[PDB]
Amino acid sequence: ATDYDTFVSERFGSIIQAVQTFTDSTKPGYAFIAAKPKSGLYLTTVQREDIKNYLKDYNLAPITPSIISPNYLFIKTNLKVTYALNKLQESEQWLEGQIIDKIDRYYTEDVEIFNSSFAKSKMLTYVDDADHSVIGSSATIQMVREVQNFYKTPEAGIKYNNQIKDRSMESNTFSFNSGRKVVNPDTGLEEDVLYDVRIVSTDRDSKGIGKVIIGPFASGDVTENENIQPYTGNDFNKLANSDGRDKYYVIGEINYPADVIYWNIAKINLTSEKFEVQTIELYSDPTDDVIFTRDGSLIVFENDLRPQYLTIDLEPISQLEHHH
Amino acid sequence: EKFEVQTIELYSDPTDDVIFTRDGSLIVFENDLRPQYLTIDLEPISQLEHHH
Amino acid sequence: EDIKNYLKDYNLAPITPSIISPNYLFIKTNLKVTYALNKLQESEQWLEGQIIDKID
Repeated sequence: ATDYDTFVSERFGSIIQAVQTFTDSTKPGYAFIAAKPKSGLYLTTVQREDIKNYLKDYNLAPITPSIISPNYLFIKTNLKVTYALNKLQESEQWLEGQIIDKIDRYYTEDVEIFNSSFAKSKMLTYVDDADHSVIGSSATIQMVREVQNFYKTPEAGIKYNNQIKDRSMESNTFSFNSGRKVVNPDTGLEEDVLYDVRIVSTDRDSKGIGKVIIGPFASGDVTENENIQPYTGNDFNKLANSDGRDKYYVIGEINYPADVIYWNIAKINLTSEKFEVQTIELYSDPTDDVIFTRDGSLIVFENDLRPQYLTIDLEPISQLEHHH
Repeated sequence: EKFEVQTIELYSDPTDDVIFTRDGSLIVFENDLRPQYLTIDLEPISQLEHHH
Repeated sequence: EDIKNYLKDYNLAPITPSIISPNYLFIKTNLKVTYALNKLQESEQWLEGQIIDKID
């Protein structure tokens, strides 16, 4: 870690706020250094080529350390703060600002650091701490791993470094392109029907394993031969429809206890071409309210840039027959 | 007569992230004399990096 | 288990080195020492001790 990270952390301390090295058991030979810009999220490919070009500075001929951006774990927070009407001078809009700062001040200080961790109980005491009028808060978290490629998990897998619950793992939705014509003079003569779809996990087996299955289809546009046939279990979360779509299929699988997640859309004869996205986001409920980082993973609150991962509900109180 | 007891306990869980006491009501914590109203389950954690 | 638990101390997540006891090769020795009566003060039992130390 610090053996080489620190140096770098000297010649570049004006940008990078977090640097640590690690190996991949598997990508033998390769040493990577994750670095987080103090100034946001991803170092720029120019900022990255400069930093790599101090590798020559310190003479090493062997292929030498790949710099790269950190594997972020995000907390989708659903915050609720109840406050006293009397004791609150400015706008609700102000108050939010006042606390959404506190959250960040906790993250920067105690969390946004390698192998340091997020404790929901701590940041809530930060929230409480934001005004002299913030009587008490509560909070509900999710974990977000932002997936680089939707089509197949890495060679190795995707892991949260944390225990999730059953059926918990679920990506967002991405358009699948069937291939049929719609024949609609509204928009010409042909739209190419494309219905949303997601990738969810099902319940632990006898032995700790689930199945990573992929959202609703219309019989025809997925070819089934004995082997590859519709999944049947109802041990997962189906999604809102308006269409006659209820045929989910099975790729990869979740090892709940070892938290590893592998899937590969290929397991059903569907080329990347068929989906109009390239990136997705995987969510899942933690088991605990204390969540952890490990090799090159970093937990981070970047809220003016990932605002989708915080929501604040306030509850103004006076006196009082009622706060819900 | 058909009931062994005299006193019982009435549990509800609030919608309140804040519980209000009020008239003659009083929120108290007497663990010694009311230990039943507190269970602590600890959990120990492995150390992280010790190496540098 | 103590010694293995410095493996965490120095951070490595991969399954990391198994400590274990050495594969011993032993020499069954059948020793014979001939000594001079005159020049030996203490017991034979002593002498043995004296040499069984030297071996070690």
